[PDB]
Amino acid sequence: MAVVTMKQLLDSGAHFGHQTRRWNPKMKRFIFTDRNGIYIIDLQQTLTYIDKAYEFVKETVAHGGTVLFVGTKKQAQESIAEEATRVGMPYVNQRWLGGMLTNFSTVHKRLQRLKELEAMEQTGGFEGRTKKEILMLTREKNKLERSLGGIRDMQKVPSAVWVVDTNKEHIAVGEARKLGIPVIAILDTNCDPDVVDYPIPGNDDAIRSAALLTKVIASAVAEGLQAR
RNA sequence: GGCCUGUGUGCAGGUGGUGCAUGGCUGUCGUCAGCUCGUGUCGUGAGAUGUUGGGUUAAGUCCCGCAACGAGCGCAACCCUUGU
Repeated sequence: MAVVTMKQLLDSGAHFGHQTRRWNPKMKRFIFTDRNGIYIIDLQQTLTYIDKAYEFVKETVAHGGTVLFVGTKKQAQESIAEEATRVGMPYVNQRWLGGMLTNFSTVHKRLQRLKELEAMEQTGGFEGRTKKEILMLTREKNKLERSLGGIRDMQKVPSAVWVVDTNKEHIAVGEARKLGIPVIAILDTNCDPDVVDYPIPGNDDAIRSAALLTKVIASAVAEGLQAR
């Protein structure tokens, strides 16, 4: 099953990898040809793995599951956040707090405090406290809001995790593999293929490629959720 | 029965000993800013992380970074006096 054409991936800059000094040697089965110090990824393998990943995510969300959108690099932050908000899944955009999946019982209390803070703001009580403590509450609210945005709606813990640039986000993929959750990720030439259960070859550093692939998986989630 | 006088019987009474058996109270490092815990992670383990780095402060005071996220006893505040 395919959604985006080989030519769309070609002019989207999806086959451009990193240099020949940083490649993970396990990606010799993805890398297709070397041209001018850039490793070029195999598009046929890309679409075979895209078929596999699409089937997996569709099955998961059609059974009633959640897909975590994880992105920290500036190229993927805005795109991932926008598409996750538009479809209705939890997302991570700014920074991954260590121990959010494997330690949810603790970080969920921070979400409870976010509920409490927003609820006490909605009551409108401002001048009933110290005018310094109110400011401290406001920056505390800003911190929690900028830290936890999709996990705010997430609650009942994820079913699969979709991550961009595994190499940057090693903490998330490690926690997911520790919990036994399958990992869906985009892989550049410097990302280990063995630590991703459902890999999609791709370029992580380009905003065009990031947006295209992550919106592909968002569309998959949308169709599967509609299939519920 | 209240009451003491007696003879005894228990017994009282010990500023007698051990602060190297103790409780309680107090000095001291020092009113110095530090000391820890929960869950998570790393290590076979003792343990480490957090509490490290940059900046700032009277201060582990606070901000920004970070496999950590929080919390407690401390700092500050609430109390009295003095200045309008």
